Amino acid sequence: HMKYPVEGGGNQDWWPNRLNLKVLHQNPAVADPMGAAFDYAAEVATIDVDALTRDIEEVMTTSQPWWPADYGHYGPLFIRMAWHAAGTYRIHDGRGGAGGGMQRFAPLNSWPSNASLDKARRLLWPVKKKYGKKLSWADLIVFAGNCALESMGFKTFGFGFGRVDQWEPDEVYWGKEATWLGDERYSGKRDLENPLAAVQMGLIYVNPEGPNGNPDPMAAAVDIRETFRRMAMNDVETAALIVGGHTFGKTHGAGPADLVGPEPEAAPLEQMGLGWKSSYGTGTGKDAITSGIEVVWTNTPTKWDNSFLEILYGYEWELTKSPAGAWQYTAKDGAGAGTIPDPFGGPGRSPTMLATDLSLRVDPIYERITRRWLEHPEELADEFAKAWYKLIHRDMGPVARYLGPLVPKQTLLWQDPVPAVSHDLVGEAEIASLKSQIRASGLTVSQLVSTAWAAASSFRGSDKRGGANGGRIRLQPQVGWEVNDPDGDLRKVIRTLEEIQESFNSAAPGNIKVSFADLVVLGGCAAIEKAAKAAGHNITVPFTPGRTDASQEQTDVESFAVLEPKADGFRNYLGKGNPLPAEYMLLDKANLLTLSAPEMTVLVGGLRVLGANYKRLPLGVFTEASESLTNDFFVNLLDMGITWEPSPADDGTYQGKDGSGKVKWTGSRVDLVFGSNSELRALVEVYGADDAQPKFVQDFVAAWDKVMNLDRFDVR
Amino acid sequence: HMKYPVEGGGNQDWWPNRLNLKVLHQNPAVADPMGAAFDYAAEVATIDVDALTRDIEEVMTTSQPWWPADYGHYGPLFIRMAWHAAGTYRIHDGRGGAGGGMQRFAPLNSWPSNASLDKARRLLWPVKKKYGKKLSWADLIVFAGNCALESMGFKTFGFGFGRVDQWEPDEVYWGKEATWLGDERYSGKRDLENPLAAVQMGLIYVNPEGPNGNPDPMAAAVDIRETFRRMAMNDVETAALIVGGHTFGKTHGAGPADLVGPEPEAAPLEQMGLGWKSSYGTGTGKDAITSGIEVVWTNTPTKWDNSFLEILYGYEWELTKSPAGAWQYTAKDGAGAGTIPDPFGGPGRSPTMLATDLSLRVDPIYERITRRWLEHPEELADEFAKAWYKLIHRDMGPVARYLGPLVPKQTLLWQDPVPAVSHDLVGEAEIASLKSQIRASGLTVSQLVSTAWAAASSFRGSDKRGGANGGRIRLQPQVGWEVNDPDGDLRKVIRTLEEIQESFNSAAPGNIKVSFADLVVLGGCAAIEKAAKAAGHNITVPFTPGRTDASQEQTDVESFAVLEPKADGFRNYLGKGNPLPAEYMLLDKANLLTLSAPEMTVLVGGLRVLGANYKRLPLGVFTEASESLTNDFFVNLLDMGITWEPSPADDGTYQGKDGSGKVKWTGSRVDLVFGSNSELRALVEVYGADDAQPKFVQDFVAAWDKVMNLDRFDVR
Ligand code: HEM
Ligand code: HEM
Ligand SMILES: OC[C@H]1O[C@H](O)[C@H](O)[C@@H](O)[C@@H]1O
Repeated sequence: HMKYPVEGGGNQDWWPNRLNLKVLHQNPAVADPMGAAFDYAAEVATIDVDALTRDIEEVMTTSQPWWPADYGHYGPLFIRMAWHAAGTYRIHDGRGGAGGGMQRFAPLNSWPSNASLDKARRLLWPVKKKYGKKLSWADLIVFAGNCALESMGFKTFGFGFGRVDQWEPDEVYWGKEATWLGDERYSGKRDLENPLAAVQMGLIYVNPEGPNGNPDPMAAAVDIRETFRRMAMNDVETAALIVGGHTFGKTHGAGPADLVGPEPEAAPLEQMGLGWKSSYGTGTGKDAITSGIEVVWTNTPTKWDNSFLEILYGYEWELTKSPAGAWQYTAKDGAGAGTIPDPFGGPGRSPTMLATDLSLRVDPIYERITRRWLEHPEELADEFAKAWYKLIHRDMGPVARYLGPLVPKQTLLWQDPVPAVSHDLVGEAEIASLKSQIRASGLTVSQLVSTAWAAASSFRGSDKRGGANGGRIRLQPQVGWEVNDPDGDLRKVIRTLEEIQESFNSAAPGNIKVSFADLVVLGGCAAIEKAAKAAGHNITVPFTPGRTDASQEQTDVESFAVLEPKADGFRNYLGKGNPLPAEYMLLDKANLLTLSAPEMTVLVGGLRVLGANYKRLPLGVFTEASESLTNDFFVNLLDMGITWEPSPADDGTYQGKDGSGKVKWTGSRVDLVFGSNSELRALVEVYGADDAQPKFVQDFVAAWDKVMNLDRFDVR
Repeated sequence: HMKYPVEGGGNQDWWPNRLNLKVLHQNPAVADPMGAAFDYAAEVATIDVDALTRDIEEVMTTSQPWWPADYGHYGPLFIRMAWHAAGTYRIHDGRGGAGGGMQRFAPLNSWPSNASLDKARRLLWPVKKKYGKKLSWADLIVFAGNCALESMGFKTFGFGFGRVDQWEPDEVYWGKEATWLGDERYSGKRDLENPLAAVQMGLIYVNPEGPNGNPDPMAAAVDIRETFRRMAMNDVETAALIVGGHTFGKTHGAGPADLVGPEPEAAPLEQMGLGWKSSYGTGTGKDAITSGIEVVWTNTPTKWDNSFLEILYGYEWELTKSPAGAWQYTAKDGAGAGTIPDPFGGPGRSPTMLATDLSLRVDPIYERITRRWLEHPEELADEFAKAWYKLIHRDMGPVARYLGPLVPKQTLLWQDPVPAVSHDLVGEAEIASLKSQIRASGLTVSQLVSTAWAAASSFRGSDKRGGANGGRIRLQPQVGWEVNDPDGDLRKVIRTLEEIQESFNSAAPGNIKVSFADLVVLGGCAAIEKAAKAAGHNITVPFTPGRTDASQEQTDVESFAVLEPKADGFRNYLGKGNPLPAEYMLLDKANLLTLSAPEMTVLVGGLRVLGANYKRLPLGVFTEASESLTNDFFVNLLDMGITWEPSPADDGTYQGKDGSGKVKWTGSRVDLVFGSNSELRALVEVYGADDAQPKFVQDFVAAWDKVMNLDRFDVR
């Protein structure tokens, strides 16, 4: 049954797997109530942090009747809240994470693992109310967690504000399963489907009752190890994170799970966007039901100390069931009876642990890490500080974006740092001079453009890693990436740009210097200025200097792995192992570059004729002109005098012939989608009209400049 | 199975009937390749119309191998094209129509009834190519049809350019049926579901083989009568349209319908956005297969004459079947054998008609109209001209919008015309003076604001009918509309404004005058300036004079019926017979006002406290203040100190109580959705913060001013 648009119906219902260009217009300006002048960086730098901290530290100790506070302190709940907000991150595509406060929107707000955090978010309204424009929910949600930690005795490594709120949810592939807590994502031995980073649909990392509900610690550890790995956490960081978290607070499963109402997005209006309404007892506090598990890890649930580990090794564990029928461990032979305080004044309870908590003692690598901390709790405190910090800042992008008086100076490898400007910067005259020098270097328009795109286009906008700043194109791994093709030139191109760097720098007027990283981008710009004149157009391509050159030591090769493009329609590259065909991988790539459909479109057309393609293949190259910047791609794409068919050599390519029956052009799926898809073709008709050529060049230059500048938060 | 976003997956899949705010951000700026400076009106006024016309005439006579031209002329095909582009229009919501050139996007590009028009659109590319930015496809598609008519000997009444192209499809409820050509839309005797205007899913009006494939002319007529009626056509207009159209061209069904490939949106990339590829013979021209019916109405298929009616009455008709097995009539006893020319040089054929063509002779009302024109073909010509003109211009809005040197001066009733400015206009000092006079009039902030909103908010953005210009609030039917509530005041308000109109006008300085229509809007603005100070805020509400006062003679009461709000969340009105609950009807209304979510939101929260509601009901009115302009609505909507439940008196309302158990607020679905829905609540938190109040006022004014000015194409 097709439905009203206002109820969700549309063209996706008629052609289930059509290309959805709505990924190229998420969070549109028109749905943003702040208006165009709004600059959060400027707002949030007026915020009195101290007052905010204290305003938060009051909300924590001021219980509220509609969700009373465990042990008269919401801190632990907030820590969980923040950990869940940041804990959706995954390294494969850099999406998830706390960076856009997405936990307040669907689907995340209604994930089973985020049960009860609806009420946690609500409790902070009085803080938001007070601070308004100057404080994003995104910053608030994780700052609350960081304040909770400090409040209850744990001194963190620091904090950074900057996270800009958005107004419609970021749409993200979370898995194929159409049922909450479902599993259709493993294959082979236990290989987790790429790009997911959770073991079941609706969870953060793993199942707290062990794999598929099976409470075997040893196995659970394999799931922990691997999911946490896919959120950028190695064994140490992972163990630090779990013990540190579970040093505070408790689970909730005081009665049957079937007396819990529907999730927020499916709840009735009177609940005011809150869900999971419990008819068991008071439904809250004492009778709270969040996970279904009823554990309290430590006997100091609102203080920081070594209790968690002391208790983990200090007892022997056996399987039991919570009052809701979920697995958990409690201590053998009624040991530690009544040593654990009740959240609301009741009598004491026995020690308890999750299945997954036992993983930290049973798994041999984790045993070794946690035993060590059993006797050296200060190594724990330190490791938890670093990993917590990393956790809630992983998607913040370059350091430049980190704001506030709580940001520490120290450089961290995982931030993919770049050096500070150490010299003066090239002015107009030196830029102009350097462009000439590059044009005479003997490097072709194709080489220069390819190399510039290679480096800059490594940026992804999800976690804002990658980009041309750093000059990492010449380091491992970027330099040896198939798509960047070391077997092609590249090394020839690098060498030549290093020679020009040194020459300019040896003869520089006084104290101006230029980085390698700036020259790579500058080369492309020059090359494009050259191809503009070759097409009888005179323009200057804008260029913003400032990039600095990282070194191999300051570049984590392993972490850079996830940015290797396994596909890039802008160079007609298509590797193996992509989850959908080429036209969809093109769009997702455009998404990751923050590009709009117009922008995506101009770049493809421009890039092709400039000779940007992988191995310089002829695919898409609809021009007779050599390294000239024309709209030829478009004009030829709309030539009905040409007839397209799959290549006989059935290889994902197409042959376009004329009246004479001779192949005239070749193209791939990525090329032809622009003339097939009715929305994209519309755009091609703008850029392929007879009056279109100046506009094509202008917009192409603007889009190119946009990609070059993507990671340049240092000047914004 | 949940899918990747880029393949269509999203939150709609998890909660099938959730509120889709994407109706309030259609055709976003970021996906428009023209840029912000683009002004079609200024582009299209540079177009040389004569050259365009000749450029189009050349395309019509220049056949192309991939779809050769019937009788060496594409005119008829373009007429059909244009008629289908305009012929999706429906009066109930004023959506469909030619105004946004939506035929080139999904779903319309792939409707069955639009089969072959993919190729018809493609033929015009050379025209668009040449004209570029100065000509929308929207204007081109219908203009082509208009040029085809003139070219083949029919002088039309005129034409207006102005249709601005869009870049993503307008999403519109076309019916519930999940199958092409399906029928789940009739009930009772044969009541067609509101708001549809076609008998089956994917058709324009009716089935050319008669109701549900049953070739009974008498019955078909009932469908024709009523579908055409719902596209604003009476019996005369309707018969004129059919005979006029079918004077030209032919149908296509030369072989089996199962040898026709999939529709455009489901076709493979190599077809370049074309569909219905036919393996029957050459697949085109002689072997063309469009509808499956093989009729050629007249023996002069590329000239305008009275052949159609001469043939209809000149013969006796019997059932037969096209080579593809569809129903049609041909002439009895081998009469007129070989008198009808073949589209590609073949031997002649017998006379033929559609089932729905025979309706025009069999139905008694149609028989009377068409018999008359059998002998008076000039009455036909005249009627066809007026009805065609109306057809392709119905959604163009106020006359101001109509551009180009081919627009005739003559006023038409169906355009809901307003008079020309006949006097000078009030300047700053008379505006300011008139505001004070209104403030002293003894009319309350509630009355003034209600009335303004009542008139202005009659605008729907789909066909751009309605609005405050015309001053039709005081005329039938707008004055006697339940929601406008004549039983309320209104008449008191009108009278008082007419008095102030005359007073100012009798004492005007020289030759300045003010219309009633301007005062209604000016009132509301004053009222709001008043409530701004009452809330300790000093602002001037912008106001744009120029509206003129229509009369009852110049106001088609019947046609204004479809604009009666059957719901309006902005005044908490909710009539009966709406298709979905109140919160959805709110959004759809916001869509019709061209409002964004931020805009919709500020208005509701402003309007409530100003006392805008239907019967001044207390619902939503979350303020202690009387006719004051505060954000109170928001602040109170986010008070957790209040607990909401349905009203015991189960009447679609809600009671919100405090700690004391006493009802403190009441609200409806429309009110509470703003605190339930996670996206809307996010907006509410902007406007409820402590720093929010200035911004609330500013944006509220901007949004109010935007609704006042909706129909003011006379100043844009
Ligand atoms: C193996 C990884 C983890 C698993 C399987 C896990 C599972 C859980 C579960 C099921 C709950 C109970 C939710 C409820 O029903 O109330 C919980 C609570 C909690 N978690 Fe974890 N968690 C993990 C890691 C973490 C991490 C990394 C942190 C933070 C660094 C953390 C901090 C907390 C805190 C403070 C609570 C207490 C909630 C309250 O006081 O109301 N957990 N965890
Ligand atoms: C009772 C309402 C109508 C019905 C049932 C109807 C049906 C049809 C059908 C089914 C075709 C076959 C398309 C093909 O096989 O190529 C056709 C052709 C055509 N129709 Fe109508 N139509 C209606 C109203 C109109 C109107 C209002 C016009 C415009 C005034 C019109 C103009 C045309 C023209 C010009 C063609 C010939 C196209 C060509 O030569 O390729 N029709 N009609
Ligand atoms: O960012 C680093 C680069 O620029 C600096 O100005 C140095 O002089 C140069 O040696 C270095 O390669």
